[PDB]
Amino acid sequence: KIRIKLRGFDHKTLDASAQKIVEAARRSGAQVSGPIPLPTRVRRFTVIRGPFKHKDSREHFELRTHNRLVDIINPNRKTIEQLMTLDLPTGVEIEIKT
Amino acid sequence: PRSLKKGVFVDDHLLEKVLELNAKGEKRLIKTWSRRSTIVPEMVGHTIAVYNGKQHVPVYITENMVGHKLGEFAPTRTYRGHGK
Amino acid sequence: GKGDRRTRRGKIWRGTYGKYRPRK
Amino acid sequence: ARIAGVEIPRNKRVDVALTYIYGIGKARAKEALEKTGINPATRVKDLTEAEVVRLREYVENTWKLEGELRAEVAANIKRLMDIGCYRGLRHRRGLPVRGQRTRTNARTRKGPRKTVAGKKKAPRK
Amino acid sequence: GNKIHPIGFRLGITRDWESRWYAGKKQYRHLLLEDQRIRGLLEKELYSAGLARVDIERAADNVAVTVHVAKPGVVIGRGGERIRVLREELAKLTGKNVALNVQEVQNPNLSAPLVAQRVAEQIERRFAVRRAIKQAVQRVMESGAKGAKVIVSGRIGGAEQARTEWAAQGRVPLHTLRANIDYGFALARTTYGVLGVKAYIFLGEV
Amino acid sequence: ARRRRAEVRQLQPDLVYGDVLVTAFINKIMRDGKKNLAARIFYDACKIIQEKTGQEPLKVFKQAVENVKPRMEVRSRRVGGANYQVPMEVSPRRQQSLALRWLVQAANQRPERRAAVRIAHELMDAAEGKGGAVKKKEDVERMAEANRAYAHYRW
Amino acid sequence: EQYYGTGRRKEAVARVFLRPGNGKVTVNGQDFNEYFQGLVRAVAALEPLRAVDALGRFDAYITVRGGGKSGQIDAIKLGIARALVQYNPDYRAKLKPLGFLTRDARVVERKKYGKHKARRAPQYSKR
Amino acid sequence: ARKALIEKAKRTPKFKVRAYTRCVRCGRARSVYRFFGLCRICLRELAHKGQLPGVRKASW
RNA sequence: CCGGGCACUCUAACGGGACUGCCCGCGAAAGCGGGAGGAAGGAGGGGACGACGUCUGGUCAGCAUGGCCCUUACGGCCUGGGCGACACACGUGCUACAAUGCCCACUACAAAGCGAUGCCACCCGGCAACGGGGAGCUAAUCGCAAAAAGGUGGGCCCAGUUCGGAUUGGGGUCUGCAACCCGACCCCAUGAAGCCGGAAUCGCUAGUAAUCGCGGAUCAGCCAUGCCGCGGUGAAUACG
Ligand SMILES: [Mg+2]
Ligand SMILES: [Mg+2]
Ligand SMILES: [Mg+2]
Ligand SMILES: [Mg+2]
Ligand SMILES: [Mg+2]
Ligand SMILES: [Mg+2]
Ligand SMILES: [Zn+2]
Repeated sequence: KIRIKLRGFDHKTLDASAQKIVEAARRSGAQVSGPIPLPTRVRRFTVIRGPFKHKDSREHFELRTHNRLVDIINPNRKTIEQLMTLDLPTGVEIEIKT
Repeated sequence: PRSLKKGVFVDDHLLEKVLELNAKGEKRLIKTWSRRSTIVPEMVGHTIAVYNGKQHVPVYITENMVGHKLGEFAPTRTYRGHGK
Repeated sequence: GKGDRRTRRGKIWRGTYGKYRPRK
Repeated sequence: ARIAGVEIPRNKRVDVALTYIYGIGKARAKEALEKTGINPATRVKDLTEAEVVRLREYVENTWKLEGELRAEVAANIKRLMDIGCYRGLRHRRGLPVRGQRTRTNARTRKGPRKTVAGKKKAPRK
Repeated sequence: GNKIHPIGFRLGITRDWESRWYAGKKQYRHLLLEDQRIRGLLEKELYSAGLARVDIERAADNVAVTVHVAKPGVVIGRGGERIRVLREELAKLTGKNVALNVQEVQNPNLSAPLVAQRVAEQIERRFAVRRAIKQAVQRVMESGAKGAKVIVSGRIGGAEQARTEWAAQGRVPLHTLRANIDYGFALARTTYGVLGVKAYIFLGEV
Repeated sequence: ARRRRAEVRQLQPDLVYGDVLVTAFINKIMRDGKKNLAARIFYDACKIIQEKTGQEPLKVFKQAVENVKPRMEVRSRRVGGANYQVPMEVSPRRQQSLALRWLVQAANQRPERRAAVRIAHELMDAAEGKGGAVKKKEDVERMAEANRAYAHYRW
Repeated sequence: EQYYGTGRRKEAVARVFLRPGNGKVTVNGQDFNEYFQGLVRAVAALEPLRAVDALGRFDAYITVRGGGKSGQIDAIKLGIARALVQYNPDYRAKLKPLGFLTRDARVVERKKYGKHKARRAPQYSKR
Repeated sequence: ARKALIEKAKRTPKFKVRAYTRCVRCGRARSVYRFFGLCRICLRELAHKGQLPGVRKASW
C-alpha cells in the first residue's frame, strides 16, 4: 500500500517517468491505482522589461510544477525490486510513502 | 494615542548614566544620541542634551513631560516660512 | 462607506476585523 | 429632553439623539439606552419622564460630556504645547500633528488655499 | 528597443534549457547559484576550446555538467590530466561530488555561440569588422545552414560615432516560432570600448 | 465605425411581457450592471401603473415611448464658417434611443423619493402628454423647425 | 427512464438529470425557486422546456457549481436543452432555431498589463 | 553597487532587522526575488538564456 | 459521512474539430452577400510575437565598458538627522457628496493564488486589534476564506442626515534593538470639506465600459488607494 507522488517542471518528463513506475510494478504486484494527474501549482514572475523607468514594459514568466499519483497497493518484494533498481528521469523528483 | 505595550523603552546609555548622577548631584548637560529614549521620573530635574542630527540641544526635563520620548523636544527641520 | 473604518465595509476595505467586522 | 450640559435632543430616535451631545455618539448612545432599559427606537418626545430620568442620570454621571470635555481636550492641547513637544509645535503652527505629508493635502488643517505667484516656464507638473 | 531573445522565445518548442533539474522551492536559489558558480569557471578555465554550452543536470548532491566544445583535447589535457584538474578544483566550489563530461562540437561553423566568439575575437585583435562579419556569415552559410546573420555594434573600427554592421544570408525568420535558430552573443573588450557581437544560425525548421 | 455599418445589438425579450423595448427600457434604468435591481424598479412601476390606473402596464409604457419620440432634431454643422444648427429627420432607431433615455432621465428628475414611483408616474404623464420627457421631445422639435432656414443643408 | 445534459456558461457547470414527472425542479438540493429567489432572470433557465412543451411533463434534478447564479441559470439552460435532445433527438430541429444548444463562449477578458483592466486605459493629463 | 556595500553578506548584523537582500548576480537590491535570489533584471536575462530550469514565458 | 462506483463535474496529457468544405446568388479570378449543418464560421474570443529604420530617445545608480577625475580621502565604519520638510503649482489616484442609497441581521453563488519558525482550524480571555492554548497540512485531502455586489427582513425619511469620514483629544494591540522626527491596526470621543464640480480634458465598441469583491510579488512590520492578476453582475452607442 505504497503511494507514490511524482513532481516535475516538464510534463512529459513525468508522463514518461510515472508511466514506467506503473508498467514496472504492473507485473510484480497489483496493477497500481493508475497514474493520476493532480492540479498544477503555478509561479508567476512579472518583471519590467527594461532596466530603469518604463513601468509599462513587464514581460511575463512562470514556473509550472506538475504532479502525479500512481499509488501502488499490495507490494511484493519484486514489486519493490522493479523500483529501486530501475531509474532514469532527471527533471523528476519522487516521493514514495505508504 | 501612542503605543509601546509593556516595557516603556529607555536606552541604558543615559539610564544607567542618569541614576548614577542621582546618587550624587546634577551634571550640567548630558549629551545623548538616544533620541529614542522614554523620559522617566528620575530624568526629571536633569538636563539631557539631544542631537538634532546636527547639534546637541539643552533640554530641561520636567515632571509634566515624563513619558514623552527624548528628542521630540529636539526638532529636526529648520523651517521659518516661505514668505518673502 | 469604504472610507469609514468603523463599519462593516470600512473594515472589509481596510481588510481588517474588529468590533464592526467580527471574525464570525 | 435636556439630558446633558444645556443639551436637548428631540423628535428623533433616542439612540440617535444622544449623539447630539458633545461627548456622546453611537457607541456610548447604544450603551446608556441599554443600561437604562429604554428602547432606542422611541422618539425623544415619546420618552417617559421616568425614562428621561434614568437616561439623564446615567449619561451625566457615567461620563465626561459637553463643556467639561471641550475644556479637557483644550487643556491637553495647551499642555503638550507648553513643552517643546513636537505635537506642541505642530499645534502652534496649525499644521497636522500625526505625520501626514504637508507638501500637499493638508487643507483641512491649513485652512483655505492661499495661492502665491511662481516660476512658470518649467513643467511644474 | 525590441526583439525577444530568440532562444528564450522558443524554450517550450525547438529549444531545451541549459539546466534541467526537478523541483525545489527551498533550494532553487541555491542550486541555481551553484549552476552559476559552475558556469563561472567553465566560462574561463575553458575558453580556449570553444566553450559553446554548459548543460547541467542534478539529483541529490549529484551534478552532471556537460561542457560542449569544439576542441575537447584542450579540455581533457595531456593524456587526460586536466579534465582531472577541473573535476577536483571544481568540487572545491561545491562538495556535491560532481561528474563532468566533454562532448565535442561537430562543426563549430554551425554553432552561433562560437561564431560570435570568432568575430568578437578578430575584432579584439583588430580586423576589418565588415569583413569579419561577411566571412563568418559565409562560413556558417558555407557549412550547410539554411540562413545566418551577424551583428557587430559598438564603435566599429575605433570610430567615435558608434554604428552597427549588418550582414546576413538565407533565411533567419525570428518570428516563425519553430524555425530553430541558434543564437549567440559575444562581448569584445577593446582599447577603446566594448562591441557586442550577435550571431544567428538557422538550421532546418520543423 | 469607419468600415462596416455597425450591427444593432438584438437583446432578449422581457421575462414578463416578452418584449424587447422593455429590456431596452430596463437597461436604461440599470446602472453599474445591476440588471436585477433595474428589473424590479420597472416591474414594480408596472404594478403602480395598474393600480393608480386601470390600464394595462405594457400598453401605457408603449404609449409613453411613442409620445417622447422626437421626429426632428438639430445637428450642428460648420458651413462657410459658422456652425448652423441644422434641422433634419430622426431615424426610427435613434427616435427610440432618445425616447427611452429621456423617459429615464425625466423620471429621475421627479421628486417622489422611491425610484419605481418616479418611473410609473413619468410614464403615465408621458402617455398623457406631459412631464419632462415630452417637454424635451417638444423642446427639441421646437428647436428644429425653429432653425428651418438652415435646412437646405439637408445632410 | 432518465436523461442528462452538462451545460456550461461563463465558468459555471450544471448537471441536468431530466426525468419524467410532475414538473418540480431541484437545484443543489433546493427547490428551483428557492435557490433562485428574487432573481427576475431565473425563469430563463427552463425556457428550453417551454420550447417543446415539457416541465409539466418532466421533472429535473440539477447540479450546479462555479461562477454566479446568473451564469448558473444559463448553464442549467444548456443542460436542460441538451438532455431534451437525448429524450427525443427530433427536438433539435425545433430546439436549435432558438440556439439553446449553443454554448455561449463569452468570457472574462484577461487583465493586460499597462492598462487598468484589459482595456480600461490609464488616463493622461495635458498630453 | 559598491563592493563595500555588499557587507550584507556579513551574516553578522547587530540586529536582524538590518539584514536585507541584494541580488546574487548583479548585486542589486531594489527588486530581488526570494525564490531566485536574483533581481528583476538578472532574472529576465538568465530566464531568457534558459538557465532558469522550468522557468519560461507565461502566455494566456 | 461510511461501504462502494467510476458514470457525471473536475483534474491533466494526448487527440479530434472549421477548410469558404457544403447549398444559393454576384464574380474573370481572388473574393463578397446569404443559407445549412455545427459548441464554434469565414482571422470564433484573448495572449506571446513587433520589419529596415526613426529620435544625438532612456539608462554609465542594475550590470558591463573607453576616457577623465579622488586615492587619509570624491574610499570605509558608526550614531543621529534627511530622502516624510511647506505659502504655494501640476500629474495619477482613493473616498464621497447619498434613498437605483446608508445601516444591522439572516441567507447564497467564484476564480486565481499563497503557506516552516509558515498558513493557522477549534477553545478560552478581551468591546476589539490581539493574547494564551492547541488540531491539521509539507498542502486537489489542512489553513488563509469572509467572496462582495446579490436574495429575505428590519431600521433611517431627504436632513449636510443613521449621507461623508477629514481633523484632533484619549486609551491600547502587534512588528521590530528601537516606531519623537517617521509604522500599521483596534476601541471611545471628535466629525471637517463635500449637494456632483469653470475654461479645459480622459477611458472604453462586449462579457468591453461601469460596478463588486478575491489573490500575489516585495515584505519584520508598513504608509498598497500603487502594480500584476482572478472571478461575480453586466449595459449604452456607432448615421457617418
Ligand atoms: Mg457612515
Ligand atoms: Mg472584471
Ligand atoms: Mg527590511
Ligand atoms: Mg541625449
Ligand atoms: Mg521620495
Ligand atoms: Mg478597438
Ligand atoms: Zn541582479
